[PDB]
Parts: sequence; structure tokens; C-alpha cells
Amino acid sequence: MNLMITLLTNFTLATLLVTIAFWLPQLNVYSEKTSPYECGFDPMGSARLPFSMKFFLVAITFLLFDLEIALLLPLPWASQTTNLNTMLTMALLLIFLLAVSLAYEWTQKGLEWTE
Amino acid sequence: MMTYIVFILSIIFVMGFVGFSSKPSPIYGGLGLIVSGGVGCGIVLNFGGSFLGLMVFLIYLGGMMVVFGYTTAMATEQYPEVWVSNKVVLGTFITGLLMEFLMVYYVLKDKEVEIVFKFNGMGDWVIYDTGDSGFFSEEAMGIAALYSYGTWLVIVTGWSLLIGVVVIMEITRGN
Amino acid sequence: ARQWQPDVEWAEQYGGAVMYPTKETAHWKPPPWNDVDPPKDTLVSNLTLNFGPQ
Amino acid sequence: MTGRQARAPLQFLPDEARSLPPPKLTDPRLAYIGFLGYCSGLIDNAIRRRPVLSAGLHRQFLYITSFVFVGYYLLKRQDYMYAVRDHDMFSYIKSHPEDFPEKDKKTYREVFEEFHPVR
Amino acid sequence: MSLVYMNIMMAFTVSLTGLLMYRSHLMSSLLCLEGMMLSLFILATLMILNSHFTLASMMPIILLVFAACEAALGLSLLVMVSNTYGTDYVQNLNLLQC
Amino acid sequence: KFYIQEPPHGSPNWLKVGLTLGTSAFLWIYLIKQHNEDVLEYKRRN
Amino acid sequence: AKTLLHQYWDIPEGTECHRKTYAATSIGGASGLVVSAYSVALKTPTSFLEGVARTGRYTFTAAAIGAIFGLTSCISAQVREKPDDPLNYLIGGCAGGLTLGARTRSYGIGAAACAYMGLTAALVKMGQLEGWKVFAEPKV
Amino acid sequence: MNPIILIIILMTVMLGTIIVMISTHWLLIWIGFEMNMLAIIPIMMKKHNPRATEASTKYFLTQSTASMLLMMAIIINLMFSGQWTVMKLFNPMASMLMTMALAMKLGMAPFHFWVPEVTQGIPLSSGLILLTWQKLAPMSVLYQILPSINLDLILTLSILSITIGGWGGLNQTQLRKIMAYSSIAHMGWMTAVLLYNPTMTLLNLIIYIIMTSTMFTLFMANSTTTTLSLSHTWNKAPIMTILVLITLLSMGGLPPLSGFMPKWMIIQEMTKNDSIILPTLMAITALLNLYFYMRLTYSTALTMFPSTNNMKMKWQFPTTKRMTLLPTMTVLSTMLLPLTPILSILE
Repeated sequence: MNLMITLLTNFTLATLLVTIAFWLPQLNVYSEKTSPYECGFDPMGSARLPFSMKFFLVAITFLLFDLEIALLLPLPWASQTTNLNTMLTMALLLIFLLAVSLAYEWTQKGLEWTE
Repeated sequence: MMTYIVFILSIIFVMGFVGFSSKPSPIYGGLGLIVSGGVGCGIVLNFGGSFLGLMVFLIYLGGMMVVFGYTTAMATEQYPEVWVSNKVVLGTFITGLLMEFLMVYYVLKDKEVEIVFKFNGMGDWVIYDTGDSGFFSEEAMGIAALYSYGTWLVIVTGWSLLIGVVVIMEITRGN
Repeated sequence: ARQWQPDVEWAEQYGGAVMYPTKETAHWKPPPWNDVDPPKDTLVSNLTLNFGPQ
Repeated sequence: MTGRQARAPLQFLPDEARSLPPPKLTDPRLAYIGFLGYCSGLIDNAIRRRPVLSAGLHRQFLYITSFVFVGYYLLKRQDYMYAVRDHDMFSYIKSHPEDFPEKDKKTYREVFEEFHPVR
Repeated sequence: MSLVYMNIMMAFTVSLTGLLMYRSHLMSSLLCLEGMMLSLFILATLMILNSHFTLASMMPIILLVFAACEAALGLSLLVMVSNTYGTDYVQNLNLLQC
Repeated sequence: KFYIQEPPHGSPNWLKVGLTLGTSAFLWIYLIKQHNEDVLEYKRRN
Repeated sequence: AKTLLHQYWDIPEGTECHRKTYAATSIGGASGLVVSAYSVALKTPTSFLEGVARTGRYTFTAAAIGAIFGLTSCISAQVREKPDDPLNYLIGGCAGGLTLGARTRSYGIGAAACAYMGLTAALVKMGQLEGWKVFAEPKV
Repeated sequence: MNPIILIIILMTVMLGTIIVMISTHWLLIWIGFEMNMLAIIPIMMKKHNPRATEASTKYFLTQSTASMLLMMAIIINLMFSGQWTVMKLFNPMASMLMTMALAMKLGMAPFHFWVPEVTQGIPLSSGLILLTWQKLAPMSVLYQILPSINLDLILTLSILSITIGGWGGLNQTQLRKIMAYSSIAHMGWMTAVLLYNPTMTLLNLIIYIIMTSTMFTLFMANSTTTTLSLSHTWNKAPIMTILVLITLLSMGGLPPLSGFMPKWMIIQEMTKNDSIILPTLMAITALLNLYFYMRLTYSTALTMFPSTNNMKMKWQFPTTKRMTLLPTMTVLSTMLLPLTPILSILE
């Protein structure tokens, strides 16, 4: 809870920056500043319109390679046991499987479209 | 003063996670999910977990970033609703909150609650480790498995992930 | 050949979407033989952006 | 039944099966399987629009050979399974005497019967 | 009974009811599937740490890598659904009528 | 005779029928050998 | 629940009336709440007021079936005093069927309900009195 | 859809089912069910149309929520007595959740609302392979965890599954929904006998898979989705008619044909217990699920509908499809009455 103490002090610092932004300097005359600005002209609607995106495979690609990051990240505790053979073998097999999946979707233009 | 701190962090987790699963707009749901994942990492960390909570914080949180990318890309309403906008959304959120406060009430002023099991009302410094002179640090050697003893398991897991990659590519390719 | 054979109205009975009609069966339709329902047009996401003056 | 040779998991036949006689020549069940193999060959000639009972005789003999072989091994495993069922039953008979009492078979001189004469 | 188990089972049941009743967004359904993953994760991990049964700490890492690739599969399916329609609503799925 | 642009088959190959007859006669020989072994084992054990 | 169907079997048969009839109303109202929950979850009654109305109709009709069945069971058991024959519950099932026909305001469905409910209720009492076990031995 | 990749995905379906069959560790069973799901998604969408897209959506949602409920059951099992053996459980609540997760997976009457939806829009190869494997693999797990099941759960799901699979099957003028309702009825039968002698259930599994293989092979022989097309395959292909006759009567369950050995052996080792009212109720409902077979057989072969021409064009071209293994599976499915003492091949 000492890092929670640090989080508490930074929360109090951030809220005092909010209050010193809002309440101290001057007045608050609204009613045209609140209008949505794009580049000089009043546009149609707003955001939250259906915004069809370019990449489809790339976010799922990130997700699955983050999952193999999750399986690979205990490498230092891999490196200290009496079974060196299975250690090095399954480590090489996991990275080689990662490279195999990458090589498949690299050769099958899974990244060469709307990137 | 506090000694129920894991129960307290679990109450904050249940609040953020009921507001998560009450289904507002999914960006507000992801706000709830990042709050819930952060305090759940805090629960398992302050319980005695060394790294695995910060690990799942990282992994699960990058997954939520991908979920944000798709909920922005695909379909939103003309005006997205928040928790306190609708009849049904506000009703489910406040009644989940009421279930939370009601179980806090019927634990803190009572002995036990037996809805599905006899739940003992007192914080979990019991039962707990009586200071084992380990130095092997259980979670470190625990994830130092999957590699010494874990032969078949990483084989089928990585094979499932490779099949997952070719499956995603061929589902989008199936046009 | 003098033997009775099943006919067009028996064929109309053993077809359609579902066999036995109700007050609610009018919304069901026989499936397409291609199993494909193509036509719809999605151009509402021709989303505008004013790359403006300043 | 649950094993009872749940030690060797897929021992298809132990040396325990090598003490009972195998299914003999011209037993009627393997002849039934052979007739079923000939019927399979007949219908395989029937589907492909080739002449039935013609021009597929190597396929006829192939189907008959395959079904007779498979049915022979199935009959062997079958007879082993019923033999080990019988032997375990008799071991449990000879094991516990007192739960299976010899019923004192009273002859009909004294066994009374309700009659209810039907007219 | 370790009282934190009650609130985590409560969070599981609420996430399950949220998975079952849902208004219009299949995105939210995948999101509650992700939350239910997290609930089973935290409960199994606190089990393993109460038991000191640290040979089998395979439940957390492997449960969540598998259920996260399930969520990735669902996200690609939602990509395909929103491709072949305008949106991903529960309505305009009522074709293929039973 | 009567055909145009090929008979697709009807003139068979000479590996498939030889393969099928060979494995069929092989399986017959193996089952006969199996039955002789089993009769020998039964009469040797009892 | 199994505890209160066991309460319905707990009354001697015999008569301890208002209690056998209240247990019958409780069982019927529970079954009506079950069927109303299905029929409100599989229809979208659109809207909640009509959903309350349909659940009220199904619960009140099933509880009235239970009530009329318990009434004629109690009266037949008091009058004829025979716990052996299930003919009392044959009369009971036909009375429930005719009142189901009255609550649906048809006659052919009501006569069929008399026939089927009377035969099944006589079967229930008949198999309970001779003794046919519920769902299992589960031994061999 | 490169054919090497299709062989890979079929081998992963095989691998998921073998991992289910092979382990004592519960997480490996969950991995097997999940890998089965992941690879059984793209056996669907072999075509392009969005019917397969929505069917894969509905199937994925129900299959994954059943798998997560099973993981809940395993995790509560190890909240209690902590072992990784597939054995008698040590929680009635976990056995409740586990039976309901398997009930959602392999199809039961409160839980079957995805089955005609998934089988309607997909091609026949995907439908065949999902019916065979997705009704095979959790029977292994059920066979393993049978000694700790409240009998009310399995029995109520089985009774209600048979009667719902019967009552739904009478109306559909499709073919895949008839086959799916029949699948629900047979899964109710194959679950109903589990707690008494499971050799009956697993031999019913063998016979039902042989029957469904013959059915979908005879529908791969000619691209038919309505009974109108079945009448036109009467007029174009005559041996198909009598095979549909024999196999449909064998799905009916008539004694001189081999559709009887599943039901009657079940009734034997069922009524050696003191349950008599329940087998006669179940078998009267098995009389009920035969009428749609009868009208299907009427529409195929016993009556002769008027047929559209261009079959005059089609008569020069014989049935040049591929058959998986049609005659062997056929005469194994039909002429196997007198081998009822191949009951004991199973254990």
C-alpha cells in the first residue's frame, strides 16, 4: 500500500491541478466555444459515425503474438533446471512456431492490405 | 485500522465489474474493464502473488485495446449511452450496486451467509502462510514449469495458436 | 397407366417454408437454392471530412 | 462391467484369451458376415451404374476377405469377453457362500397352491 | 472459506447474467466473455495460492491464453458480420429463419 | 466402337487389380496362419 | 420443490383439509409461474404490462386447476372414504379438465382435458398406492 | 481454402477429439473442447454466403459459453478436493454445472435452440462432421464422470430432449432440420441410459454415427435440400430410392432391420431396474419421432411425384460424385440384426 500511497499523492496532485485550472483564474462565458470544430466549417453530424477501418488481421495478429509473448516471458526461470535438453528444445520450438505463423501470414499477404 | 483489505479491493472490483457487465456502450465498458483489471491485479498482488497479476494486467489489457479498436471501427449509435442514461441500464447498474451493498450489510452485521455455501465473514489473513523459510519463491518455480516438466502442454498450446492464426487469416480470406 | 399418382396440389402441400400454417407463418419463406441472399448496398459510410482552410 | 483388466488399457486380447478355443471353420456367424460382404459387393456394383453381378469380381473378393477377417477378430474378442464374464461370476459365487443360500427345495407333496378354478 | 471467494463468485454470476441478457451489441457479448475469463482467472489463481500447490500454476497462464484466442476468433467473426451487413446488431440477424 | 473423344475408363489399369488381389490373398494367408497358430496354442495349453 | 410435493404427500389420505388444497394451489401456482416464465421469455409480449397480464392469466389458471382438483379430491375422500381406489382422483382429473375447458372457454379441448387428466391422475394415485419408484432405482 | 490447410484443420479436429479421449487432467479436456471449437468454425463458411456467417456466430457463442461454464465447474471442483483426475466428482454443485455445460454442448431440450440454426445454412460436409464429432466427444467425458451425477439432471434432460426432438421434427419441410431434430432425439436416448450401463450408450453412439454417416453420404450423392429434389432423385437415380427407403426405416427403428438393436438393448438393461413407466413413455415417444421419416419416405420412393424435365438431358451423365464409404457403412447399418451379442465388443 506504499505504492498506493504514491498513487494517492498523485491523485491529489492531479485533482489540485484540475481545481487550480477551473476555479482560480477568471470567469466562464460559454455558448459558442462549445461548438464542435473540425477545421473552420460546421460539419455534418459529429463523430460516433460508423468509421470502417483499414486493418482487420493486424489487431488479431497483435493479440495472438501478445499471447505467445505471454508463453515466452518466463525465459529466465526456464534457464535454471537440470533438464537442459527439454528447456532449450521447447524454447526453440515456441519461437520457431511463432516464426512459422509469421511466415505463413507474411507469405500469404496477410499484412499487405490496408495496413 | 484496515485489516479486510483484500475484501475491500474485491468490493471495488465487484463494483467496477458489475458496471462493466451491465453493458453500456463498450468504450465505457472498457473503462470499467481496465479499472476492474487494475484492482484485480491489486487483489492478487496484495494476496501474495509476485508477478502473475501484473502479467495478466498487461495481456488482458492489450486485449482490451484491440476490443476498443473494433468497437470504434464497427458500429456505434447516433448517440452512445452511458450508465446513467437509460431506464434499463441505470436499473441494472443500481441493482447490482444494491446487491453489493446488501451483501456488505449482511456480512458486516451478521455471522455468515449461506446462499450457495457457508461463507465465513472475516478477512483473509486466515487462513494463510505461517512464514515458510522457502527462498525458492513458489510462483517463480511454478512458471519455471511448462518447460522442464511441461512437455505436451506447450506443444498443444502453441499448436492451437498457430491454428488460430491460420484460422483468422482464412476466415477473412473466405470472400 | 390407370394407377393414381400424387399430383400438383400434394406437391404444393409438401413444399413452401413450413408444412403446417399458422397465423404467424406468413413471415417464413422458402430458402434460396443458392443459399445466398445478396442484395444490399452499404454506402452510408462515405464519411466526410473538411480538410479546411487554416 | 468396469475393468477387471483396467491395467493394460487396450490389450485387445491377453494370454487369458489363448486358453479358450477360437471360432472354428464354418461357424454360422462368420458365414453370415461373408454373405453380408457379398451383399456389400453387390450394392457397390449397383451404385456406380456398372452391371450388377459383373465386372467387379476383384472388388467382390476384396469385400468378402475384409469382412470375414474383421468379423473373425470380433468373434474372438466376443468369446473372450463372455468367458471372462462367466469366470468372474463364478469367482464371486465361490467367494461368498452365505449370501447365496441353497433354497430348501420342497417337493410338491407339501407345497400349497392357491387354485382359483376357472370356468 | 476465505471470504474474497464469495465476491469473486458473485462477479462470475453477474458476468454470466450479463453474457446472457444483452440488448444489441455482440461486441458487448464478447466483452462479457472476456470478463468471465478474468473472473475464472482470479478465482483459480487465489485457489492455487491458498493451496501452495505451485507445481500446477498452469491454470492461469494457459486458461487465459486459450480463452483470449477464443476472444480473438470472436472478434474476427464480428469483423465478418459487420462486413456482410452495415452494423453488428442482434437485429438483422433474424434471417436464416428457423 | 461407338465411343467419341474417349472412353474414360473401362480399360482398367494393371496395378490396382493386382494390388487388391495381392492384399486379399495376403490377408487370407494371414488369417489361415492365425487360425493354425490358435489351434496349436489351444492344444498346447490344454 | 421436492419438499412441498412431499408436503402434498405428507397429508394422510384421509383428510386434513384446507391444507391439502393449499398445497395443491401452491404446486399449481409454481407450475403456472414456470410456464408463464417460458411464455414471457419466448415471445417478447411488448410490453411489460401485457407480460404481467399473461403471467397473471397462466398462474391464475394453473392455480385454479390445482384448487379445483384439491377441492374435489378432499370432498371425494371425505365422502367415500376409500384410500385404495384411485377413482376419486379419476373424478378429480376430469373435474380439473372440465374447468380447464371452462377457463379456455372451449368444449372439445375441455372434454379431451377431462379424459387425459383424469386417466393420468388415476395413474398417479394408482402407481403411488401400489408403489412405482420416482425416476430410478438407481441401483441394479 | 488450400487443400493442404484443409487437411491440417481436419487433423486438428481429430487432435482435439483425441486430447479429449486421452487425458486425466481436466485442463487438457477443456483444451480439447476448445480446439475442437476453433477448428470446427472454418469447416463451416466453405461457401461465401452470410447464412454460414450467422450460423457460425450463433454456434460460436453457445459453444464458448458452454465451455466457459465447464471451466467454472472444474475450478469449483478444485476449490473443493483438489486433484486432476477424471473421476467421481466431489461437489454436487460442480456436477450440476458440468452436466449443464455438457447439455449445452451436445444438445438438450432447453439448450438446443442453436442446432437447426447451425445445420440449416452450412454445406453437408460441415454438417456431417460437426454432428459426428460434436456428438461423439463429450460422451467420452460423460462416460468418465458418470459415478457422481444426480440422476434427476440427466434423466430430465433426456426425457425432455427426446420429446422436444420428436415434437419439432414433424413440421420441417427441409432436410437438415429434420436431421438435427433426429440428432436431438438420439442424444436424449444416448444420454438416458448412462447411469445404468454405459456400454448401451456407447454402442448407441457407434450405431447412430454409422446411421448419420449413411444419411449424409446419400445426401452428398445428390445436392438435395427439399423433398421436391428427393422426388427428382427418385426419377433420375433408382437405387438411391431403395437405399433411402431402407436407411430411413432403419432410423425409424424397426426390428428385422438394424435400427432396433440400439433401442431394445437399452430397454432390456433399463427395465432390469424398476423403471417401466419411463421406458414405455420414452419408447412411445420413439414411436412419435417416426412420422416425419414416414412422410420423407413417402415423398422419396413409396409415391412418385411429378418431375420437371431436363432430366432428359441429365440421363446421359451418371452419378459421378464421390462416395465416402457408402456400401460398407450401408450394409453395416442395415443387415446387423442378428449380431446383438456384439454388445460386448465395447468393454
